[PDB]
Amino acid sequence: ILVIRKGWLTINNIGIMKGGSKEYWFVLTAENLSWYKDDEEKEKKYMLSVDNLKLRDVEKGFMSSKHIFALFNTEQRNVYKDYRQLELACETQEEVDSWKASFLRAGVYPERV
Amino acid sequence: ILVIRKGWLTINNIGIMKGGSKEYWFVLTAENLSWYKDDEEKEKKYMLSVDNLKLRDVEKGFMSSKHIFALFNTEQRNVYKDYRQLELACETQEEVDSWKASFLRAGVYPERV
Amino acid sequence: ILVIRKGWLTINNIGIMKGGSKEYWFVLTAENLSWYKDDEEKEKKYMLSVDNLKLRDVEKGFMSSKHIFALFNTEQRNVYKDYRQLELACETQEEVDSWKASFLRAGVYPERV
Amino acid sequence: ILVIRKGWLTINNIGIMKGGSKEYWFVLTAENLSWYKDDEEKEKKYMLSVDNLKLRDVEKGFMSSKHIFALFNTEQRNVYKDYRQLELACETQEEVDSWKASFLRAGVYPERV
Amino acid sequence: ILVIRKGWLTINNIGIMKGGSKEYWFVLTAENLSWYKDDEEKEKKYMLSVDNLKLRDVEKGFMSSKHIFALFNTEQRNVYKDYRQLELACETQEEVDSWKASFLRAGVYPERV
Amino acid sequence: ILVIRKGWLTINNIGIMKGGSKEYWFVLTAENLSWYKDDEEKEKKYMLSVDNLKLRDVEKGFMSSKHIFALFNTEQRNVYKDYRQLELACETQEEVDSWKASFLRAGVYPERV
Amino acid sequence: ILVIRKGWLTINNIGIMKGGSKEYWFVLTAENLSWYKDDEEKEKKYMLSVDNLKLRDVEKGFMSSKHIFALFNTEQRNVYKDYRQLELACETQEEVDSWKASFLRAGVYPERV
Amino acid sequence: ILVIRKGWLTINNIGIMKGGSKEYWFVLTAENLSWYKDDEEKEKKYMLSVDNLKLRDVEKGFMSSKHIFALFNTEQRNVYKDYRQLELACETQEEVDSWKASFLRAGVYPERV
Amino acid sequence: ILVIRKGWLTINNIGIMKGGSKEYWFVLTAENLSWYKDDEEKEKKYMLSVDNLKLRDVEKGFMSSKHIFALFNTEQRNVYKDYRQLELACETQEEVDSWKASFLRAGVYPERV
Amino acid sequence: ILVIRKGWLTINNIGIMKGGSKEYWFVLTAENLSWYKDDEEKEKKYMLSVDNLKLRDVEKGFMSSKHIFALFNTEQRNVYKDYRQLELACETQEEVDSWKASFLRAGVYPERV
Amino acid sequence: ILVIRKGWLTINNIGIMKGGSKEYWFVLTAENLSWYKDDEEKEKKYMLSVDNLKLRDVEKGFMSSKHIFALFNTEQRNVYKDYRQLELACETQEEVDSWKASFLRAGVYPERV
Amino acid sequence: ILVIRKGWLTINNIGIMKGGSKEYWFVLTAENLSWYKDDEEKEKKYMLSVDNLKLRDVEKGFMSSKHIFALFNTEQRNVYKDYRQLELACETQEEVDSWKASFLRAGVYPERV
Amino acid sequence: ILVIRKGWLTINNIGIMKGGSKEYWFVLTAENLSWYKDDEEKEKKYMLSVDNLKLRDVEKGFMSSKHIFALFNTEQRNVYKDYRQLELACETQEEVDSWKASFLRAGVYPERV
Amino acid sequence: ILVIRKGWLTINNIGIMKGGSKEYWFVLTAENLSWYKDDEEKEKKYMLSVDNLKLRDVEKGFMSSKHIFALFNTEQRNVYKDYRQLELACETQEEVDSWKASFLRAGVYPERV
Amino acid sequence: ILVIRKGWLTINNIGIMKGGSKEYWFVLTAENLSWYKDDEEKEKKYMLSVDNLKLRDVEKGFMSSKHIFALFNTEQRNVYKDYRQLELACETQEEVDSWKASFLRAGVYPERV
Amino acid sequence: ILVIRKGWLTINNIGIMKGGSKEYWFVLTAENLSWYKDDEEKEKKYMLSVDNLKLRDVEKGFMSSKHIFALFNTEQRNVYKDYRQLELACETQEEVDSWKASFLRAGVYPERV
Repeated sequence: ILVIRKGWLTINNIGIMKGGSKEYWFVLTAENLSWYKDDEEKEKKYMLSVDNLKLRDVEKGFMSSKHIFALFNTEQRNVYKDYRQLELACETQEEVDSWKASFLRAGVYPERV
Repeated sequence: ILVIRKGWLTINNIGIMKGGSKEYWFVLTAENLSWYKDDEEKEKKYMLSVDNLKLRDVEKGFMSSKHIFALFNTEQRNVYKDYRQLELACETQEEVDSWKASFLRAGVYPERV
Repeated sequence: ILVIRKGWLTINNIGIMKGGSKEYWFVLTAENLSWYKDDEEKEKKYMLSVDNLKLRDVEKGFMSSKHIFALFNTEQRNVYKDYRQLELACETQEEVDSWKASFLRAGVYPERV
Repeated sequence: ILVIRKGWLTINNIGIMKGGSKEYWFVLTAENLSWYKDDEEKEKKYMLSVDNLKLRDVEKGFMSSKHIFALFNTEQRNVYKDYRQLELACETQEEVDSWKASFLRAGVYPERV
Repeated sequence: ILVIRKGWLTINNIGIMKGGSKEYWFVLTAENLSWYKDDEEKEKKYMLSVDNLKLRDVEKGFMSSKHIFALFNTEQRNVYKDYRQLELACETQEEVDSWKASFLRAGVYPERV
Repeated sequence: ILVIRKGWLTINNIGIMKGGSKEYWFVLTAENLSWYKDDEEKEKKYMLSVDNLKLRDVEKGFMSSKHIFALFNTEQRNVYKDYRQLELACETQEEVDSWKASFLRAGVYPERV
Repeated sequence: ILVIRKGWLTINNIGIMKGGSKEYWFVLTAENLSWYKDDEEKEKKYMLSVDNLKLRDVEKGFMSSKHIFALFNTEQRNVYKDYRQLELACETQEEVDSWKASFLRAGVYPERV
Repeated sequence: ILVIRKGWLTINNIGIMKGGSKEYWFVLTAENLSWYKDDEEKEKKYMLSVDNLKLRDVEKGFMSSKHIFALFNTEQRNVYKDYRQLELACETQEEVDSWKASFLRAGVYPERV
Repeated sequence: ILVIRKGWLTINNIGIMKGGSKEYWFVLTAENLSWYKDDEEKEKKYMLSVDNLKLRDVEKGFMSSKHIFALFNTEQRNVYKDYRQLELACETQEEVDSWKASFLRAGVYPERV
Repeated sequence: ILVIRKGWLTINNIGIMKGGSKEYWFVLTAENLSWYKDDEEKEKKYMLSVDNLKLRDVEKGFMSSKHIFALFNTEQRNVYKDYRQLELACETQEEVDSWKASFLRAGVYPERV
Repeated sequence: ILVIRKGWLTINNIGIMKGGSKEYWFVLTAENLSWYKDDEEKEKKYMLSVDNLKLRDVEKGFMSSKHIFALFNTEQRNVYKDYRQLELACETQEEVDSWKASFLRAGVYPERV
Repeated sequence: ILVIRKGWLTINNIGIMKGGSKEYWFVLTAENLSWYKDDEEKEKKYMLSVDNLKLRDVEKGFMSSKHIFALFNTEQRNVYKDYRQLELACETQEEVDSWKASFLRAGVYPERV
Repeated sequence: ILVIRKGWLTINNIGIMKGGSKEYWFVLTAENLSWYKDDEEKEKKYMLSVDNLKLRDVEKGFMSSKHIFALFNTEQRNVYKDYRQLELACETQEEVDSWKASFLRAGVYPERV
Repeated sequence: ILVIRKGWLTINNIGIMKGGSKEYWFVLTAENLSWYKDDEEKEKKYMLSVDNLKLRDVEKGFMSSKHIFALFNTEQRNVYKDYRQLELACETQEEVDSWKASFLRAGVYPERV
Repeated sequence: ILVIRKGWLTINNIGIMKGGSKEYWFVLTAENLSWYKDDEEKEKKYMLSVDNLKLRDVEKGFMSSKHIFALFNTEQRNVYKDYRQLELACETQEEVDSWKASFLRAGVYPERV
Repeated sequence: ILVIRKGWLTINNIGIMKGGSKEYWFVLTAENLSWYKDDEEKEKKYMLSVDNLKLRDVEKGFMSSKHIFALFNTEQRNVYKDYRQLELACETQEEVDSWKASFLRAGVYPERV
């Protein structure tokens, strides 16, 4: 497999008193987006397929620094587990645009309609 | 007693510098909703009666992941202690709908009017 | 690790030589689905890995009031023992619907009916 | 001095990376409102005079549980140090009304105009 | 554990053989209601468990300016000693009303008058 | 170099699961704004030039205590690294006005247009 | 403990027998106001407690461009040594105004002119 | 310390005597830009400090489909070895654009073309 | 909570109608003694509370090489189901002796033979 | 803060008009010595500060089997109320001796007999 | 039951990476020695009978401050669980002698032979 | 593989400012002794072969509670890595004897000579 | 009072699960030795008189770095509270000799006999 | 993770077509052995996994003063590239001996010569 | 400078309530032994000259795992600051011998006499 | 950071034009030696870096009872101002000797007399 990008991304919507909102190490390929506990890639948390994934800018509206985008399955109501979208937060819009650009190489395109 | 459901739920409106917003282990029966410190059910925090309880979706409006619903007493201004409603937060709307469905089995129905 | 839900379910496809469809106490986590004789959890009949499990709606089933669904391993014939699929029943449809939302959370998705 | 009330109250607007938003033990008399680190009243943080103090409900608007009121000096732009108002947070509106009522006994009345 | 409130209250129903109605210093927590001779807390007259206590409005009472309310154990004759109910008085109605909100917080609810 | 001002300021938009929103010790001169880990000025985090910097009040709108202003480069889309503006938070508006005034001495003027 | 501000100020009322008005390096905290010969802080001329200090606008002063203000102990004749009040000057009015906001923060309020 | 990004890039200006332009695996942090023979990171060809580096658009370059950009030390002739500038290429423009946003984050800004 | 020991033991007194004496996988904690069909722990035959259990040496037993000991509830007839005592066997005496030391640790003491 | 000891002691010098010498439940800390009617601690007769207290052996006392010792304030006439010294008795000498070691720990030293 | 003594004591020989060497709240009566997590006596850790208990000074030899004594069963090799003796540590020899004296009242006498 | 024993054991001689002296979950078979981070056996720290292993009681001499034994290779100076022996600590001698007994079943015998 | 010395010293024999072995800020004068929580001397822990104090080297024998000396009262068995000696630990013998020398100036001389 | 040692070693068996035996900068951890051109670590020639590596004394070697040893994979022909074994040399025997102790620590044991 | 060795070593005799016994990153050359906070060598704690240094095995006698050696100045009573020797602890004797060997290359020889 | 010692010392070589030898209050840390007019620390005469300082015994000095020593910068003419060396005096030799041990601790070593 060819790696399109590896980097840190905060998972914004899968956090509470269980697993608090954390930052994971993501590895994007043309076929999957996996995340690990750290860049040593010793503990893998999940491997999501890029099939039917689109990208959308989340409700960044709340006056906070975090810049959010979200991946979703156009052929399903839930992207993974019982989540509608996988929200991914970054520190800047530049970083978000940067990642958006990498996703195009994986076949993950901006919201269809 | 027959248990309708046991699971974790975050108490959203009973938290501050005293007891911080925590997640408790809830046990729902046809007659009560009790919560414990953990699933070992060794330390019981409270036992609330299902009498006159209705269910309502809380001000989820704040751009956050938490999905909230709330239980209330239709024959009283306060559900327990000095709280108007008992706010219960979940990670997804699916989880909230899931719990809403269990409550119907306890006689706790969506907001009357 | 975290328990997703505990609740009673009827196993609809237990052999004649074991009473037939009986109600058992289920415990679901992100890794396994275990069932006990009761909520005291002194006797665990089985613990099935959440791995490769998918979920399907069982064509009505017996001539009863039960609403059925079933678990099946996407990669093999039997799901556990010599069973093909584990048939679960609920006296109500919304009960089946709340459990379907919980399985999603453990990663057990529908389809492949 | 006669004590009108002693209890815990969260100081909402005097917190950051210095002193984080904390809960202090307040002692209200007819002439002052002092706060300590704890109910042992060993470490006194401040003693504010009730002279020219009025009371007002703070921007509780943010979808959170905290219920806030605030004290201010009608003959000055700053109540203490460089703060416009002293924001005091509680867990319920009942608790806030409860404290509002105690303040009337100290000569601290609801916002004049 | 956490102290809900400390403040003076008049015990309206103390026997002739103890001065009659005297003012005592109360300390309320989620577990007990204790009263001292004064705010130095050197002499505690009593500590009553918050268990099974409910609250009722006392039919005006004596021919005075006092506003009365009383505590009574829902499950027994006497509330403490040989008392039936503990009569508490305040020179103002709002004073009684602020204390009623504090008792709710300890779980002492009204009715059963 | 002549120091115009030294003091603590919270960096509001450069924080996440990496470096959490922190408070640093800032040293402003007529030519630069540097920040250190602490007032001992042993660990320097950065040195920003005052060239082409303007000042603007950030989206303080979110009902919180923090009062924010932000510095930006009028001849560039990014002030430093990949940040549009450097958000600096204070406890009061007085503190913000206080710092605004110091910036004028450095040639950092309120938003041009 | 926390340093509120460090910056140069001119002491306007230093005796003829000490050069006259000289600029010194000030360090303000919530407890003291100290002044050094320079920003290296090798020689501290004095450390004045923030206790009982108040602030007044000095009637223009000398026939210069300096904007003056002064510190005085509300409870005594001299503020330090044999001084009555400590006269501080700034070449600009806004400079005096930023420092006035910092003193407020240490609790040094105006009036008593 | 924190890894900003890992991804393949083509070094466009490698000498004839080393295969010519080859693709290498880059790792960027706030301090260095390192390149390996591949993503297993067993052989690091070089580690270049982010210090004094700036970024320029390379005048199209060869007669190919590659989009080029280059790194150069603002304070010296060679960027590494005897190179002047390190030419990096991407088959797409948006690929170059995502990497430019990542370099900004490490402090490598454009211009000086 | 803490697991004291996991190891195989033969239950010597299982009824003819269940194969007879079979080896099961035991898990001992300070609260319970559970036995599974094997070390994968998919099927728990039983979980017996450590409460009131004592330990006795079983008068040799069958005409075999097994060394037997048994658990019995000091306060009742049956130890579990309709059993009186749970007979455990080991092919060696030291094996029985190591297990006796582990039970002591869970509080199961000898005597009452 | 830390409780040094809790145990019954007989107050030997209680006035005729209070039953005479009665046994009370004592609680000693490094700051106070409190006595209750019993170990439930519902009624505290008194709380005496450990300040300036010293300890003396009481000249045998009454014609009984009690071993007496007493507490007295080194700086005043009465130790509490109108008492001079608080006489404490134990049926055994070693009982008095264990309590003397506990008082030392709270700083109440012997002598001044 | 009559309480001989309540106080804090460190359990010296039941600690490791499981439960670290802790200090518990002990309650000694003529028939048992129980210990709790704290002086609120809400969580009881154990209740040991005083039957056949003797007392002995442990290997205090190690140059440390802790002063140790130990209780043991003369009619058994183990006092509780799999422990030979229950080691109890104190801060001073005085404290140890103090507790030794209390034990005599419980029938726990110094080592027999 | 047949498991002889699973349980917790403290590794006494492989700890310092790197990995502090920890407790691991050990699994002993007839051919190996492996240890994991916990009883979930998800993270395996090491797998040691039982070949040429003998057992010896370590320098328990230091007046501490820990009871130590150690495994060693008779055909080598080092048992694993650069360690002479693998020291394993327990809470009691009973626990140590208990484990010694299990080791005999693995072919690990008491020190040869 | 004239201060002979101020510095940090570890109290070696007054520590356990209550107050752990801590380091305090000591102030020695010709008449007392006081210690505070820190060098700000805001929280005073104790003030010991130098009357009848001698100095002795404690059981430094235990192979540790700490160098210990101890103060004692020659006219008493206990120096303060229920402690025989006040053990003070230092990092080097030089530091201990250094402090010994300062004590001579306070009238605290090496062990008499 | 933890670095075991960093130091120069001569690779004795580098091909003629690479200068021959050259000295390289080694970094050993419990997982890999990496070598750089120098101690600045800008160019890593290789990173070899500690897996399956063993160590042997190389039969003197060349007619020089070098003391040689070599690393070889117990489970394969080549250790890295087309090498069979990695020959390492030191000008002194004790130098080889210190490195052998470090490899043991990473688990590289001798023999299989 | 040529580096003889870099690695971690615990400083055993410079630790207390100030800087606790820590592990530092040491860099040994033919002329100095420096230590840093970590292997990034960003924060240097000290640089000691190898002049007149000898090596000696410290009082390892205390039954602990740590293996200690110590460096000292033969022409002085103190090696650095007020320390007689610089104690360096390791996990094994092998590690200590390993480091001893490296020191010989620096001119640091075993204790002279 | 940590204060090594605070104590009075006489500066023996202060010029005639400043009273001559006066006693000042010294504060020594591992970085600086500061002296104040007194122990209130309101006026710091100077703060000298511990850098390059060494210590020498001053050839008796004046015809007095003072024991002198002096600080001098090994790398320059003056130690502070136009002084060459800072002469410090003590009325006793042991006083000088205790201070010499403290300076060592800050790294100020003797010799170069």
